[PDB]
Amino acid sequence: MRVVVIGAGVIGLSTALCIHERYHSVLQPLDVKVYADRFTPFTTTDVAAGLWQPYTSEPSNPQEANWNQQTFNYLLSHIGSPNAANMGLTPVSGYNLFREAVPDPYWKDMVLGFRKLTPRELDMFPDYRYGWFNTSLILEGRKYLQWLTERLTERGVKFFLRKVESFEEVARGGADVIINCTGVWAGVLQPDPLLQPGRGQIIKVDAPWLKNFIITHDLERGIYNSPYIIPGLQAVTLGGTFQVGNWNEINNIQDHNTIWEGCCRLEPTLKDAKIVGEYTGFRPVRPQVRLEREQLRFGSSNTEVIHNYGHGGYGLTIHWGCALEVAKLFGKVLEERNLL
Amino acid sequence: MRVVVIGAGVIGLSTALCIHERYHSVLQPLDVKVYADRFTPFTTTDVAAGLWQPYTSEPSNPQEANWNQQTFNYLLSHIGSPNAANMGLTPVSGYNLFREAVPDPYWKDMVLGFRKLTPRELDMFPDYRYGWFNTSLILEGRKYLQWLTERLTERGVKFFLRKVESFEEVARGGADVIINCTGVWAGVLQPDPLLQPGRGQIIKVDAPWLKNFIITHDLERGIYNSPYIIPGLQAVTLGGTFQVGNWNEINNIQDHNTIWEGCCRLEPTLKDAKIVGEYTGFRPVRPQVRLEREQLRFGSSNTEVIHNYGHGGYGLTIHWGCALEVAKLFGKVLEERNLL
Ligand SMILES: Cc1cc2nc3c(=O)[nH]c(=O)nc-3n(C[C@@H](O)[C@H](O)[C@@H](O)COP(=O)(O)OP(=O)(O)OC[C@H]3O[C@@H](n4cnc5c(N)ncnc54)[C@H](O)[C@@H]3O)c2cc1C
Ligand SMILES: Cc1cc2nc3c(=O)[nH]c(=O)nc-3n(C[C@@H](O)[C@H](O)[C@@H](O)COP(=O)(O)OP(=O)(O)OC[C@H]3O[C@@H](n4cnc5c(N)ncnc54)[C@H](O)[C@@H]3O)c2cc1C
Ligand SMILES: Nc1ccccc1C(=O)O
Ligand SMILES: Nc1ccccc1C(=O)O
Repeated sequence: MRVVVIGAGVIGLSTALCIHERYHSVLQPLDVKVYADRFTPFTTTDVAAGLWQPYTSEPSNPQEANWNQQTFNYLLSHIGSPNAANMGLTPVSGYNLFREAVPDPYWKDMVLGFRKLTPRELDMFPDYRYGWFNTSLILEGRKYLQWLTERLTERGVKFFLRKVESFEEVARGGADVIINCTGVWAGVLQPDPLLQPGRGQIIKVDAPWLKNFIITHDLERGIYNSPYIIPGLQAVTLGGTFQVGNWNEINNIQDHNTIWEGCCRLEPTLKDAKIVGEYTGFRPVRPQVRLEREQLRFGSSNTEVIHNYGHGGYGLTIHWGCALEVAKLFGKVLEERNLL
Repeated sequence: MRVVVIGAGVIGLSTALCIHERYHSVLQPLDVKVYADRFTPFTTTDVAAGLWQPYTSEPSNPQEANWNQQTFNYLLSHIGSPNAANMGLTPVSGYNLFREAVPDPYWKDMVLGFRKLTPRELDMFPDYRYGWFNTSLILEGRKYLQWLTERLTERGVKFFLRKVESFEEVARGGADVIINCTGVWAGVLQPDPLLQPGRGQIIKVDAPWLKNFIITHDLERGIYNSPYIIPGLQAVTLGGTFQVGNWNEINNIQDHNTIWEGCCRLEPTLKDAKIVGEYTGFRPVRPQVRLEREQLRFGSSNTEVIHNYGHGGYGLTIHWGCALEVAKLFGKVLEERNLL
């Protein structure tokens, strides 16, 4: 079987791994190749704050809730083991701050020990009068991608640096099944007017004393268009922009001041922090995650394509649920071919 | 008035500043000198793990409960301000794990968001079936000491490296009021059978990925004779020895092994951690905190002596409530001798 994954971000590699584990023993040659024009440090995943937290609003597709759940559990199960940190995994507690009372998120029972903030805790955040506290996990994009790559590589997965112009060429290449995990750039392979970029900029700072994550929410400006501080494995992410439709790939000084200025007010001690880097990435926004099979004929070429992209700003959070769903779909592909 | 404070640890310096802040505006010449033979990096306070957490056991002297409270509130008020991290302060959340069910601590309502761990949270710690989770504060001893010193220095307080062989010499030295904050060595200046050292050894390792504190409790071996992981500002403290009656100042190999092994079992990721330093210190173990006024005549001298020592393993945790008490006792002196 020749499977070609197009994409080397969290979604692409998780899907590749999940498949190899799942069918390597039943399928004779399970040729798995990864095609991508951007690898590790250059993918959107590397710009991710690295926190597990779905949107505060219910998913359009309920199945996405299950996928989020499955991902937390999968990751939680790696906590009590060495190498957990090596794969970019670590527990972290934090605050979700609001200027007004809001309803509980559907994911309240998924995270560890969720509760509302007491007035004495809210005294530490004088600009907010409502909030939640909870424990969750940090899944550092880059570290995780390096890990996956290590696991994929030793699994016999070959990686190829190349921009696919069309599924057709991959199909002509001999790919029996193509897993499309191209993120925000999916519309290029196939027009998808529902897929649009959610430009986000972040500042990575060196402020080790910061132990808890702090996410402020502005219901007026929309999700993530508010300052947040997310401590990672060894640097803190300062952020605050979510601009849908914007394709500007360059760091905007406009945003730099909003983020920095917004974060230092939240955390005055940030004044002593040292800036390590400024990044911009496009969250693959879509009303629903596109995860489905699609047949392509080409006359005696009938290639199978399984899509899995458009995970907006919850790609690290839902990654395993989607990967498992793709493996399940890949299973049907084999059953159609009587491959078991 | 000439006040001589003996001791440069958290207790000494805290008392010095509190007295100075309070009376420097009303006392005519307020001469405050701090005598000490061991300064900052070499005091027990620098070896301290840096967590604010009283004993799980009820307080002997009911008043210590209140001092612990006063201190937490004093520290908490620095949270929302810059320099909080410069004085060694930073919020931290963590677990207190038990092998058996235990009543809540008297301080359950002093810390932020106290609650018991859930079975699913306990699945992260297979060796224990009970525990609490709560948010407390980190007060890096060394940093706090440097901070206090700077404040005291710009306040006009003078520091002298000297070993006070007795109170008398100091009294004869022209000391109207002597604040005795000699910690575990107070027995030398005045025999105290109730004061015994609770030697403790710790290992400071570099493991930035650890954001939460984990403290294990084994009732059979007594307080702090069980593995604990306390993340500091920019290093983690591993520990677990509370040896009363032990006067050994050098690092024990067996103790190194008790800490390292036990901590790696609790937290497996500790394997990638680079050991930064190994230290031993003596908690001033005493059934009660000695904090009282004592009159030493010496024939015509009649020097006031206020003791403030025997804070066991909660010196950082109680420091402020005590300094405020000393400052109160000091006020009385002023009124008696009619200086105010
Ligand atoms: C500021 C910011 C913060 C965020 N923080 C979080 C967070 O803390 N939590 C969370 O869950 N989510 C977060 N995200 C969301 C985000 O990380 C996404 O969900 C993203 O990681 C989804 O992964 P992906 O594999 O779909 O995309 P990507 O990482 O972008 O990978 C896409 C891959 O496809 C390849 N590719 C594309 N087109 C082609 C082509 N034509 N030919 C060959 N190769 C191609 C690319 O090279 C790349 O390898 C954040 C995003 C941003 C930008
Ligand atoms: C491993 C360990 C972990 C601990 N962790 C915590 C923790 O996380 N939380 C917490 O609340 N506390 C902790 N402690 C408790 C501990 O730090 C004490 O409570 C301590 O700081 C009390 O402070 P002190 O000022 O009395 O003594 P010290 O800080 O030791 O200072 C005593 C001072 O007296 C001086 N002195 C003594 N005799 C003379 C003399 N005759 N002449 C001149 N000067 C003299 C000494 O030189 C020194 O300057 C821990 C202790 C240890 C060892
Ligand atoms: N997905 C996230 C989770 C937490 C904080 C920020 C983000 C973000 O989209 O930038
Ligand atoms: N007082 C403490 C608080 C937390 C961890 C250790 C200690 C200790 O005394 O060693």
